[PDB]
Amino acid sequence: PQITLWKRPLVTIRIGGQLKEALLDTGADDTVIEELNLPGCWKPKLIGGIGGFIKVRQYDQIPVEIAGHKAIGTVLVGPTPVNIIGRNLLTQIGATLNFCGGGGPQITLWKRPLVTIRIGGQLKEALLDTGADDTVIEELNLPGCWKPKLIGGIGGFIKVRQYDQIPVEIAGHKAIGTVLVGPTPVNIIGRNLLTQIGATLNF
Ligand SMILES: CCCC[C@@H](CN[C@@H](CCCC)C(=O)N[C@@H](CCC(N)=O)C(=O)N[C@@H](CCCNC(N)=[NH2+])C(N)=O)NC(=O)[C@@H](NC(=O)[C@@H](NC(C)=O)[C@@H](C)O)[C@@H](C)CC
Repeated sequence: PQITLWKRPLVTIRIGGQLKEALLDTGADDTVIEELNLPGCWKPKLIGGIGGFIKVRQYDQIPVEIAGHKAIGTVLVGPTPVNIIGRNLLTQIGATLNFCGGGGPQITLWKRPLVTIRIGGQLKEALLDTGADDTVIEELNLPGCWKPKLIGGIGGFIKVRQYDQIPVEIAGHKAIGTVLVGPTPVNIIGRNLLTQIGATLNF
């Protein structure tokens, strides 16, 4: 299918014999599912997100059916806020990111989808994150008026400054919209701007 990003890219998955809902997340290295029992041996691991680090159980070689496409790989189980399918399984089902419906660059997901953006007259690297509702940029002295906001994800919440109607060029594509500034480890381009550049998931 081709999936646009006007809404969250939520799909049904089958895992351990049971159906769950999960978000197709290009900003996630790994697949993370809410606490559940899985048949297997597991081992403890720690993973991080926008809000810090959490402890998870790592299960290897778990079969997962994702909107009808088969994958067999690593699944992490823990207190994630949202079930997410990350790049480790997206690559298995042949998922790519495509601009302008496939007329623009195609980005594979073997590595993190990092691209060059321009914002406030600065060039920066940013992650294309289909699991992010909003765009979050590293501490930057952006001029303008703003309002406080808290945003969350794996690990909890951070406080950010919300600026509206900020122009942002993404791999040469112009966009304009809301940008959140705060202490993120990685600059993230979220759906609010991805939709403006015609980005789709395809598999
Ligand atoms: C769980 C909530 C949904 C998915 C998540 C994916 N975001 C990426 C951002 C990148 C880090 C800042 C992420 O956490 N990725 C993790 C997922 C966990 C994982 N293991 O894959 C990751 O790749 N972590 C790497 C660390 C990043 C660096 N890795 C690297 N360079 N190889 C890791 N291995 O631990 N989205 C979010 O965190 C966003 N949250 C949201 O969109 C919504 N919030 C919630 C609570 O649902 C919205 C209502 O605010 C943030 C950015 C605000 C817009």
